[PDB]
Amino acid sequence: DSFVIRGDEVRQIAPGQTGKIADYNYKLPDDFTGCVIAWNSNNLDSKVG
Amino acid sequence: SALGKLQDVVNQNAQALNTLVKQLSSNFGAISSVLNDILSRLDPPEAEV
Repeated sequence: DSFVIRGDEVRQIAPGQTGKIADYNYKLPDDFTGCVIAWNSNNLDSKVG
Repeated sequence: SALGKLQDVVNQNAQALNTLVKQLSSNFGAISSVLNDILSRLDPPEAEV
């Protein structure tokens, strides 16, 4: 799965979390046997204005 | 104190039952002893713990 969120909302993409992006947009299961990968993409995902 | 042994057995059974009932009011290291209160005051992970 691939999506683009902000910095202060990366901690919500984890098993057993709460908020607005982890409860209304995209929620992970309790176990979620896998791995979370994220990195900054300000080089090409933010234009002037 | 005519029926001593029978009364002692009855009292032991009553005390065992009362202790087994009262054991539901101990925290055992938790914040409380009410499952509903725990589920309403804690997040899913801490509530599960």
